[PDB]
Amino acid sequence: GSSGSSGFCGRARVHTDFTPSPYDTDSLKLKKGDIIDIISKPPMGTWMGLLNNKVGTFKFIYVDVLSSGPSSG
Repeated sequence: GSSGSSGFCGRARVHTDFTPSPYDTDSLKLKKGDIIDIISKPPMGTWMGLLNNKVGTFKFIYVDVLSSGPSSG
């Protein structure tokens, strides 16, 4: 179970379904409608997120960064 506090940069949804090779374990399995908890995000390069007890590398073009925004109702 979750301890209580969440430690993740942000959250991104998968809009595209991608499947890595049967030899590449680094690449995560992206499926339409899957949340990925981002751990770290460098200034230039790929991002790192955890999915199904597995953290790898994924592109942003495959996901859609969800930014709540400054103002809200």
